[PDB]
Amino acid sequence: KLTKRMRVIREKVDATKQYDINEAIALLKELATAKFVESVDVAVNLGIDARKSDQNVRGATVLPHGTGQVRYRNDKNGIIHTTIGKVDFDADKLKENLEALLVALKKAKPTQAKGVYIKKVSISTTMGAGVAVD
Amino acid sequence: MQVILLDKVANLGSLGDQVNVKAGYARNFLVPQGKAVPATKKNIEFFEARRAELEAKLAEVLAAANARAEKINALETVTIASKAGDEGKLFGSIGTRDIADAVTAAGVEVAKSEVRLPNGVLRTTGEHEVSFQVHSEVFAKVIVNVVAE
Amino acid sequence: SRVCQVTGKRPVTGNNRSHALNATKRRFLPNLHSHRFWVESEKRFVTLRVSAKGMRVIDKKGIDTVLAELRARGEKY
RNA sequence: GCCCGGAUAGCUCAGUUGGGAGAGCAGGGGAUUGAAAAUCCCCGUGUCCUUGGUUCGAUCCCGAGUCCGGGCACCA
RNA sequence: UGAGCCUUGAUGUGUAGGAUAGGUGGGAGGCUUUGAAGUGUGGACGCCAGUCUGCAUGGAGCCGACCUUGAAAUACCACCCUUUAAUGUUUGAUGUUCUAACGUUGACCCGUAAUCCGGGUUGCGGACAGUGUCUGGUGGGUAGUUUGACUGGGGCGGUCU
RNA sequence: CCAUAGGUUAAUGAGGCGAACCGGGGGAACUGAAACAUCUAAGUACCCCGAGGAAAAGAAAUCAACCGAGAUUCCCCCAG
Ligand SMILES: [Mg+2]
Ligand SMILES: [Mg+2]
Ligand SMILES: [Mg+2]
Ligand SMILES: [Mg+2]
Repeated sequence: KLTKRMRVIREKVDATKQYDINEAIALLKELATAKFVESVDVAVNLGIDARKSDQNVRGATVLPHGTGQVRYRNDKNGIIHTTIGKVDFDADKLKENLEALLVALKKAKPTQAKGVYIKKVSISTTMGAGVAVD
Repeated sequence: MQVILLDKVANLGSLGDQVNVKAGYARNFLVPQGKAVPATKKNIEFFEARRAELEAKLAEVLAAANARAEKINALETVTIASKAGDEGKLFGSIGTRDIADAVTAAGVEVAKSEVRLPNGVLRTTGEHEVSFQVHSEVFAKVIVNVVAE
Repeated sequence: SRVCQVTGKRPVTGNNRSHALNATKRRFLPNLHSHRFWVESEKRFVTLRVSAKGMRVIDKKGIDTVLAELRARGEKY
């Protein structure tokens, strides 16, 4: 069951509380623990009720830092999971990488979407815990 | 309400605490019998200036109550006589009043607030164990006898 | 008479505005309640017919100040 | 105007947070009996209110509409 | 005791498919001597095919690339879903005990030559009852009013643009 | 127990009447709306309490508008 690798991961990440990007991307920099290069992943339990048909979103985004053109489509649970490059990329550039993702996410806000558009955004690597972004 | 404890309260704390107590609890119980005082700055400074002599009187009162418990435990010569019927049936009842009268005739003018009894009131002839609460921590036990005179 | 002994709150008169704005005279009465207060400075229990506001006023000022104001303005308790 | 419920075989109603359309009663035929009834066996149902969408598939999961109801709201 | 929320578990059986295919996205490396394939042992669920869990020894072995599929492996990671269990946390329903608010049109004492009242002792009840503010329902008990015109009289019928 | 309640005495003051005016506590309806309920009558009539030669109010937590005024009360405009 639980192993030393997993208990040190949960010792490194205290996901019960929220974090800001400035130090949370440094938390991802220090969570990079694998023999092979990992890819940064971001999941938002976004507020659109894709269970409503008309609230579905299809979009695209070209990223300056590369991975550089990525696509995304909302699932039934209403959660966006996207990867926007490798883990060895610098924290600063990854910040504006997810910021470009975020603005491309806001530009497609459906008029039927009622409530908080972005319930929460979390970032996690291949073998890392989810750190909230503020 | 913010109130300042004057005594060891069961759940609030010890002598001297700014505790947020309900208005009814403070007004109707804590304040009337000296156990707490409102958190007025005048009272707060007046209490913090003279605080050290309060635990002195508290300690001597506690010691006196502990001594009283041993005294009433050692007395243990309590008899109440009442005209009762056969089969060990008491016509009336022996209450805290009669208990206090007997312990007044035995020891020193023991009141009827400290005396405690179980749900029953010993409506039958026999020897019963009577509980006494001289203080909040004091538990005293007394042996009594009843005569069917 | 329904008069708060601390604040002097008396029953006032107003209207009962209906949905059609019909107005009928009505009376607002103070939330008066007889209460026994432990006056420590004389070791007594003073009974006052006081409203809830007046009881809260006694709470803030202290019973001694309220009784001082009373016996200053008459109105023996 | 708001909220909720209901529409499924001739009738009455189940049906699952989607993987095949049910069950009684009715009907028909057969069996039993001298005959009938009651029991027994077999048979055959459906725009699943409609329409669009989701889905690999919809009675279901929505969007929209029809009708039936229940409660509330309603000072050109 | 419900219910919300957090955290850990279990949780997923139509068809080919190896067989109890949850959804999405990332993704063959990861599990492992600090006990792997196994071997006897108690159960949970169950579609009776099986999955998960405790204990005993083991001292490095194990997972996949493929047949299929709407959907891929079920190696793993993150979010979440249906259900259920546990901890923690939050509000909510009762139920029980207590006395100190409050009630007392129970008893006794006193003011007092007093079936009022007030104070005291005490019993019972007790955070109930009752009252104040606000609020849904009911409310000819009470109050203010309306209940058209034309018309071979009025009413009835008819009519009114 | 103390005390307090209560009692007695002494001193001081008040009671009641009165026209209008004034402050306050309550407060209609007829009527108008060509009916009537919001509204009007109207805070009027009336009841009650309180005073004085007057009463009330009164020295800005007021106005104004970037210039300024400077307590309260009353009259004429503003202005139907
Ligand atoms: Mg009538
Ligand atoms: Mg009239
Ligand atoms: Mg006519
Ligand atoms: Mg009129």
